[PDB]
Amino acid sequence: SKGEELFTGVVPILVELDGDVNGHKFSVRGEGEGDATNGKLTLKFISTTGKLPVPWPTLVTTLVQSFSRYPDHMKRHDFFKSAMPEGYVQERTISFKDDGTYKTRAEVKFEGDTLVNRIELKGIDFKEDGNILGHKLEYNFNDHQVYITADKQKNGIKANFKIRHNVEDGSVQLADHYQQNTPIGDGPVLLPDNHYLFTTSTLSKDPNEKRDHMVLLEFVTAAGI
Repeated sequence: SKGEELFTGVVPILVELDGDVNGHKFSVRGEGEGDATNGKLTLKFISTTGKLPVPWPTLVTTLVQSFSRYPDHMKRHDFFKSAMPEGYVQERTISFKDDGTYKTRAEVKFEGDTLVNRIELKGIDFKEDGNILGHKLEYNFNDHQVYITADKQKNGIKANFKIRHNVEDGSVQLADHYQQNTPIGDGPVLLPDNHYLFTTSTLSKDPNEKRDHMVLLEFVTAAGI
């Protein structure tokens, strides 16, 4: 496709998240860049509202699969780039086992030269001293592969996958993800055969940054079944 051409080199990224979890209002702003040729993303995220009311790792999947590296032989299966520049809506439900649920809706699209991911998140039925609102989760991330399938009736894709978060306990906190993506424009998009995205994420901190923040480096590739 022709949306593929927009990801040729290094593309600046802006992420904006407005969140509300059990009534805690918070906002995240992220800036960085993506290099889809090599499936590399680098971003620094800031909590602009003060200390984050949920653990950073629970937000990683919400905070741009258009930067996945699709091998040459799977280009026909890259829905995410094919929807650009007009973009796509990405919606999820994230169910934290024995705790609350995030519902998210995001628009991913070009604004000028910048790939923007603008997100709204609402969390309900969290335990005020559970693993999430009680900040019991380690600052790290366990990636898991994502099985992408076509949803031809919505002209888009869907996926469902589980993420495991480490608890400072040593226990594990499951986050069950359900995902739907739908194009924003009317043009044609690529509906893919079933395939996976594999991700390697690294969370770090900036020693000079005093705001609550997350530095994130990710490498992502597509792989056929």
